[PDB]
Amino acid sequence: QAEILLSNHYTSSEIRVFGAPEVLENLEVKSGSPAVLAFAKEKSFGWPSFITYTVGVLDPAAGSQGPLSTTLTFSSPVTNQAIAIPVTVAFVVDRRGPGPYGASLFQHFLDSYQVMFFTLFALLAGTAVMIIAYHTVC
Amino acid sequence: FPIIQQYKFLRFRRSLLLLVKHSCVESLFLVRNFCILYYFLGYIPKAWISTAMNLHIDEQVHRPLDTVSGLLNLSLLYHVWLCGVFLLTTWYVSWI
Repeated sequence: QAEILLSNHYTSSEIRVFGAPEVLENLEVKSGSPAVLAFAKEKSFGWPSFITYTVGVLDPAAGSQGPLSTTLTFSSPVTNQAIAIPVTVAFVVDRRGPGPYGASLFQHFLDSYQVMFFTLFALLAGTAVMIIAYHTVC
Repeated sequence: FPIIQQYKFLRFRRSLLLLVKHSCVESLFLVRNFCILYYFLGYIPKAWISTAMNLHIDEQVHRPLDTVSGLLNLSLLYHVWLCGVFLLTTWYVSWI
């Protein structure tokens, strides 16, 4: 991969770094942003020798503020060779991209359901008591 | 109750022409008021169907309706006003 794109549909990607075995054993990986990580999935020293890294976002909210561009640098101190790959993070935030109004009904309808039933039963008890009070005064 | 009782068809044929004129004016006020409401708040809903379901926003093909130069779209405003005329007229026909 010459560049990496991370998004709602591709929350990770899998890149292979190729080289000689000794350079791949002694391969550092360094991200330009703490919101983007890479972890080694597998190592092959048989020809062609490679390491697969699964690259992904640690926090989707870092991707909510705008298109986060960063680099992912793979470097070997044994040869002073390095390769730096661009990583674009584009999370168009996932059951719509907040604010105050829209969300603030159907979540509250599930948070407050016990208070909604309690107030409904208190209004049914209050109307029943008012009807019993009417049929003992009128 | 009416001060003057009248056959149902005359009582309705007289009110229907006043209703369709009222629905057309009231839909135009409701669309105008909603256009002002959406210009201050539309981002927030339009930011609750894209966050736990998964949806993208086409910043290249469509001008966002938070913008005055999307929200002044005459074809949208016509079909939304016509929808409000159908809504108010059918609901007020039930009431009448």
